[PDB]
Amino acid sequence: ANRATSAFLDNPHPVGVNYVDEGSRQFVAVAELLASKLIDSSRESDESNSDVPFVQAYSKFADDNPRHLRVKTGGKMANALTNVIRSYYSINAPAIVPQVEIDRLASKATVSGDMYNSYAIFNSVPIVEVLSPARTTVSIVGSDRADVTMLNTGAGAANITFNFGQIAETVILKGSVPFQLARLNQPMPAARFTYKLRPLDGPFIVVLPVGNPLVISATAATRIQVPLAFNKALVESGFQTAMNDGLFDIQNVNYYSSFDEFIISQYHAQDGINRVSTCVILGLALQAYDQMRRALPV
Amino acid sequence: ANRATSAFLDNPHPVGVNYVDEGSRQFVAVAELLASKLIDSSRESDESNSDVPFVQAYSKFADDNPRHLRVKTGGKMANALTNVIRSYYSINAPAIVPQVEIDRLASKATVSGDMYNSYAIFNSVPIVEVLSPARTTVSIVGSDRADVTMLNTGAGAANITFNFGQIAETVILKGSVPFQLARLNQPMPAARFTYKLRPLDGPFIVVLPVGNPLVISATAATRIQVPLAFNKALVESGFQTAMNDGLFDIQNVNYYSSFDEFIISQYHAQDGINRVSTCVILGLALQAYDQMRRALPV
Amino acid sequence: ANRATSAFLDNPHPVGVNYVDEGSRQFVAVAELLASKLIDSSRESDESNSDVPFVQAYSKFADDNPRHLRVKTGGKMANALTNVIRSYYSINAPAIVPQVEIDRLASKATVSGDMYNSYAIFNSVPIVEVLSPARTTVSIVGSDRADVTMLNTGAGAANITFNFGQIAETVILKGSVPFQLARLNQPMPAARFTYKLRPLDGPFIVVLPVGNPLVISATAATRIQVPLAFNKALVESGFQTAMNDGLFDIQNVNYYSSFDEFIISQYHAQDGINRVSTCVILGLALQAYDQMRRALPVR
Amino acid sequence: MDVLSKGSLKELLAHLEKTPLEEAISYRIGTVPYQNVLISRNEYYNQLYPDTTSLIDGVSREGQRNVNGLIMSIISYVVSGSGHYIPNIGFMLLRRSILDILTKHDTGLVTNNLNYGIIARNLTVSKMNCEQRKRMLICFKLLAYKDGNQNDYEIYLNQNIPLKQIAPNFIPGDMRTVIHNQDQLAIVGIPLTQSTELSIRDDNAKSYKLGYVDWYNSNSFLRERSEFNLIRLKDRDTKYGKLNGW
Amino acid sequence: KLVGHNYPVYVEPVVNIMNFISARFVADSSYFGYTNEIMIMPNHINVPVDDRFGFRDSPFCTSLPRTIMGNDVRRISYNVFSMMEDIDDVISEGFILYDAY
Amino acid sequence: VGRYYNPFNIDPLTKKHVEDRLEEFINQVQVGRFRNASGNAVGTTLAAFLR
Repeated sequence: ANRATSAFLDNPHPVGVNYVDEGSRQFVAVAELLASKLIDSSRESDESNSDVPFVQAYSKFADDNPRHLRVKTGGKMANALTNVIRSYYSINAPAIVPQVEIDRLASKATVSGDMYNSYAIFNSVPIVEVLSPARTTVSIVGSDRADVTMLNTGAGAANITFNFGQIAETVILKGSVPFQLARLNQPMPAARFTYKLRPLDGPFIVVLPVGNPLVISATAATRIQVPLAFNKALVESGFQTAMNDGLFDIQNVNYYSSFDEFIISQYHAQDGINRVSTCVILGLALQAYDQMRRALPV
Repeated sequence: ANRATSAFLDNPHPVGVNYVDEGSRQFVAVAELLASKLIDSSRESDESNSDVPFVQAYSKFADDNPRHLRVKTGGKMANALTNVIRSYYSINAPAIVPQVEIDRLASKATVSGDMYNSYAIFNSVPIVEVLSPARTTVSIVGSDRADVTMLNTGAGAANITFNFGQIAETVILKGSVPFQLARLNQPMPAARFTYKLRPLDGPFIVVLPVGNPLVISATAATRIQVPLAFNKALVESGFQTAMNDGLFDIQNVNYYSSFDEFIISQYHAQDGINRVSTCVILGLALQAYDQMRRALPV
Repeated sequence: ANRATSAFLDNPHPVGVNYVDEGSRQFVAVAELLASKLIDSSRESDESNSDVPFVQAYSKFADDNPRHLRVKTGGKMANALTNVIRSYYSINAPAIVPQVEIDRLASKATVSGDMYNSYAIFNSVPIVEVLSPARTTVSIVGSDRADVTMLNTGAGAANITFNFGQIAETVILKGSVPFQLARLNQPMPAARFTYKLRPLDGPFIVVLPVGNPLVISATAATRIQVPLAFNKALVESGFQTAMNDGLFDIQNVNYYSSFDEFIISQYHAQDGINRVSTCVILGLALQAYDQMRRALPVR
Repeated sequence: MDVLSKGSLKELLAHLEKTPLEEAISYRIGTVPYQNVLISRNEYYNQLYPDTTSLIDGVSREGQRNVNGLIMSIISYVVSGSGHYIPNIGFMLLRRSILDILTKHDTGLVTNNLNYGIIARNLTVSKMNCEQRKRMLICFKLLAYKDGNQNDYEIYLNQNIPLKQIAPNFIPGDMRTVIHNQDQLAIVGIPLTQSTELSIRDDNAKSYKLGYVDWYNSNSFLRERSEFNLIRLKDRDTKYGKLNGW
Repeated sequence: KLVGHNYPVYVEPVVNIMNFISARFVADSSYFGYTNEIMIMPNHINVPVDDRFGFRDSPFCTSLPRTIMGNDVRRISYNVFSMMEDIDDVISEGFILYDAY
Repeated sequence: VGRYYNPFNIDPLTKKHVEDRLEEFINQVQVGRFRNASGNAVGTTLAAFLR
């Protein structure tokens, strides 16, 4: 028997355990709210031919009046935001932001720290294991759209087992040619191009004929509770910026191509609930980081 | 001769024929407008440390005041929106929302209900058929970007015919190695990496030399008339939520990994123009369903 | 040795060298602002059941009042923008917009023409070359995520070198099976599933053991300076509209599946710094073109 | 136009008692009922718009001379406003009212062999809204209780679960059920812009909707001028000549 | 000049008190003599009512019924109701009036 | 649909004069010396009238 596993599901690394309490969550929410207003004031100032909207927004964010011959870094909030992002990603990263500083910055706005009010759909396809018999080859490539290449060099038909885990809600399978799939101890249906499956239904057995290679494309949807201000497009931009800015460089950490892969891989590991709770806070912080860096490059 | 067809274009199920009149279209546009206000009101309530903005928005949407003990579901407008989504997907859906209910719900806000004043670009690539001779293997994988893997095992070069339908506007083909493609009854040009084609031009012949496999990546763009409030980011997210919530769990229906594949597949059926208008209305309904459920999870 | 490369990086055609001064960039900035207001007014008209907000926005944009029996096409501003977009794309495209027209339209609004306020992240993965020994097969597929399929037919383990250029900031490699990758003249670590690489480190060598094929999925992120009004979603839609409308049909030009591939391919060429500046202006113009066309549609 | 404005079971039943069968039938040939046709909708598309003709469109179509044809014409009139072309029905049937054809044995029509499943398929029940399905089930229930085939009505309802949900809750014999019914069966009503819809059914239905406001005021004087000195056709006294072909 | 200011204003006790009374005014309307929904029905239609107080033909229902006789009750807004010309036909079946205080 | 210049060069969005340096400019006139090399009230009188 051969085992095939998704690349991004292998060996998740521990996440931070600091800046999780209610006051810390308020700080992230305030940072997101103030950063968003900063980028809106940037647009309004250009349209109205006056710098008053930007000056007011930057003064609120950085606790300092903007001046010429200054880099416009962002003040203490930008430094606090950057160091907090490092803390979440790894348990090895230091926590160098005093609690009194976080509470003071959290008082700049009156918002709730609730991070589980709304939901979001995450598109990573978790393939925990694909079990195949001898004389067959199985290859798994891709994260957003997983393609499973399947070849049977044996004498007869083969049964190959798919296991998508329990976290994912729905999985859609599309084949290059019509194929046969059913749950364990269930009759095999007629050849069909597409299948819709709930991952909790159990392992799925697919019949592989002997003639030509079979490629199965998989798409999955997973629901994770997030704050109402969550914006997936902005979170992805922040994730690539933090990686490029070197906020994620530390010893013994896995690296992922998207926040989609990060949050799904953390979910599927042991003690999944608590890790996703911290990852969601990192998403809002990353969302705030993207808007503040795009308004104030450095 | 062998035939290769994209998986997502096979056997599109008939769409619903109800709730597509002017009154029903106005109700969908009203639902989107009020659902958007529901999301903005929640953000305003959090920022202002008050519940007045949210109470007003929820009362307008649900015709009832929010209550702490009772659950926030959206009232009758949520039920009507949920039911029309099921009716839009399949002709076998019950379609059990009265006309009087729809008219009273369309009178809440003033909207034209016109679903033809704008357009949007859909990126699914239609490959209706790929005709290959003996001793050749052809496999198609993907729907947003289609990869056609071709292997020649015969004595000489083979001619492989591509049919991209008659609906898509432009198709761009990029191969792994330079290759030759030309229209029927036309001389073949020099080997090139890229090709830009109009599907209306006709079937295209690709010369496949004997040796290493040739992979062609396809990307297509199609224009479909949509309302001015159409948002592809919200429609796609709402499509996943409805599938997860079981709104499409009907007998004798097909399933798709995205709304883009759904609309293009229905376009390419026999008399596909009949179904595009209904599919666009479903998309706007899925836009309203996304915003409402994210504000009021259930 | 056999060589493979990304399809979209081959032969980047030259870009236009016209309408790249302060006045022209101001005109493109004004066009984007007025196009955005045209879209908003059309929405305000629809929720309000009155044509007044749309008429006023169109009057600013087209310097004329809409009249029935005359098709609303945007007027002189639309004509100038469409022809300017063509000129940016290729050096073979004509320059047929007079300077007095650019100055007149630039004065319609007071916005800054500076195109380097902010940045943007582009996802195209550049694979400049992949060199393999005689008894190996390598295939490269994709632009947003590159799948490199490698097969070893010979008896011994093969060494395959990867070049990712010097423009991309990070590249993440994930394999179907654990594999070994290390820089030149460096020891090879234990087989892992993922690698994070800086392309400036140098060519990377990957050992390919004999047996089942190994597939590597490549993801890259690069940062390009763009104006603060730059929206990637609108630019991509404008790129597809321009291609479908037929205004990228110039002689001896290359065609791309997205604006992401277009800007990266021009970056990975000689004098790539100067080409990127022109391409950024074309991106903002495509944003204006998209919003204007959706507000005023044709069948 | 008058049959579509009735929004209660009481008003719909009252209209059918007053209306003779002549207005349920039509004297125009029309075309073949089921056919794939291309129609012109230039408000939206330059190309011709595909559609399928049916018996629910408010347009006359050819119908056979049998009880199935007569029943189909009556139901189409109730759910669409226009009947069908049944040739040479006869004076005796035309003078009877619609309800007596559905619920009385003195008409001379046998309806014991009606198949409800086939009629629904022929009337294309799939492309019907909630109001139209309710009206069809009212006509089915009246025929079922008239011939004693109440069991077959239940079997048909059990086979079609969606129709069982929206089935009327009235017993034809009892009057308390009709008085206390709360269904909303109105199709046309006073509210819509003067625009064109894509489907044949949707376009024709909207034509009735836009013309109802004008019909509300103009029909009173024009009608009274027509039958100022005319004997009512409904249940007209005659020598009771013959009923041919039934 | 002060419009659009960002000056922080301290919320005094009297402002808190009135905000509480305002919220309960909207939330619990029946305490103050107004409602956002009424129902008109013919006498022969039997609607469930509140029998706790022993009133004769009590005009009070615990909640306005969603369905009567197995069918949902019609709901008409006051603006549409005011503009209706066929009110005689509609009122014969009974309806619910909302969108007004 | 028409357009008209806002009276007195005031931007409604800003609610102030179009020139953003008017306060600095008026103070510059107040502390300036005009029409004489010696001290005079020209600067102060014009500043009062301008304000």
